[PDB]
Amino acid sequence: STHYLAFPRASTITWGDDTRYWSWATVDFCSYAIEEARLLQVSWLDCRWSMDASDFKQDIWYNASVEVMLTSNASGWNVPLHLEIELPDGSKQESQIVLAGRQPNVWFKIPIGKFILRGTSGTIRFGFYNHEGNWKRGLNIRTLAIQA
Amino acid sequence: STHYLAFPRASTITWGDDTRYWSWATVDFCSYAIEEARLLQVSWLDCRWSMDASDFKQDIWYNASVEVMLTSNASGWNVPLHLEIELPDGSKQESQIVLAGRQPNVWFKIPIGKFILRGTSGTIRFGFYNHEGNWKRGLNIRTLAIQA
Ligand SMILES: [Pt+2]
Ligand SMILES: [Pt+2]
Repeated sequence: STHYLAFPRASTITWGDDTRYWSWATVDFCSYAIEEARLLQVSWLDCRWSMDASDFKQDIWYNASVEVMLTSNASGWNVPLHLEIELPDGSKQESQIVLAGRQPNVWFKIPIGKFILRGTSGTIRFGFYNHEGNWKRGLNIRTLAIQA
Repeated sequence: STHYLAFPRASTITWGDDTRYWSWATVDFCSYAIEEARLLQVSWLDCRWSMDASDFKQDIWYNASVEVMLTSNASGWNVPLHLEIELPDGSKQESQIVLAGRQPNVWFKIPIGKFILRGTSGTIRFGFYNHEGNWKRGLNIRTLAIQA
């Protein structure tokens, strides 16, 4: 079961307001108007949603997922995409995925890890990033999904 | 633009775990598995989502909306449905709507008010309720939508 969807406008995306690096396109999602974040090109890819432990139930396993598409111009996905959940104590769930082997122009969902809240509140960060000196191009971001 | 969708499983719904008063049905929403909350009957209708000011951007006008359906067995909607946003300082946005005049078996969206965050964090409550000694029956709840 899906408890929340968070759209990229709610994310902190480095360069997201820079038109030479990122685009925004309005589109319909099951009657709701959302904006997809479309990466043209960056060296510094960093996309981080912020929600609060208090937004969730305690002692329940949550999984997080981000739905993306590679464009026809997709490139530089040979480097590891770092996946992260940061809990309010600073502890993290850390992962890695290589996108170079994926087919373009189809939505797929990347899992970014599982968490549980024991002992209640504080920021919880949901992100992916790659900071290497190579160009990442042509990733479109639909939504963060949080399940339990 | 829609920043978040919150599904009723994330809400605090009085009697929601009581099978004599409420039902849960799994259904598809633009590829995501959600559970609709279906009210059979209560006298005490109370449905309240909790998110944190920190989940939003400051100095930006947000509107909140809840998508519902009246069933074929819909009843007791002649009383005012109280709509509420409670900010972290305790201040509220308060509204009222009468559902008795609405057609059943079609999704519609109820606006529950607008807010802006000036001076940052704390619980923000999104709810509707009616506590009168009358039976409310046959309301299905899809999702809270938060826009800016
Ligand atoms: Pt992200
Ligand atoms: Pt509600």
